[PDB]
Amino acid sequence: EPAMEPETLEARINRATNPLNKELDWASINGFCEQLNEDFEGPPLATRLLAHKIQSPQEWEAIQALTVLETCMKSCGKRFHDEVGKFRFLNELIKVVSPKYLGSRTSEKVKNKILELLYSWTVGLPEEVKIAEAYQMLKKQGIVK
Amino acid sequence: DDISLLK
Repeated sequence: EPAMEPETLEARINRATNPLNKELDWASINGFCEQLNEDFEGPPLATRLLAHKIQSPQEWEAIQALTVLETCMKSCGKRFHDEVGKFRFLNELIKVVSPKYLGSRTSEKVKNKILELLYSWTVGLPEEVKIAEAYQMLKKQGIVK
Repeated sequence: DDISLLK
């Protein structure tokens, strides 16, 4: 239903990560990050949707979703940074890179992208201590070189 | 709120 309303985060992310896209749809990607900051429940819904798309068996779907995540985090909004900086969301990324879960069934391209993003946040947003906690654990388990 | 880290 919400996917039938072009302005909803659901409809936006379905376009921004559509497996049929021949190339990155920056219009939909930036539109998603923008719509994200319109409502108080926007950020929480965004991470919920992103987490699912990122765990998709269809690589191109997961890759575009990671591009959306990377792009929105690059925006200077505190609310979204804080939502991604919660284990509620970080655990979903851990499941993708961890061999104990989806790691053994996820491409190297996707897993590497997640690790690169996590690292960039540990450097650029040091105040999101939970992100650093998650990253350090991954390096302790041998996930991160 | 939030949950615990997944080990």
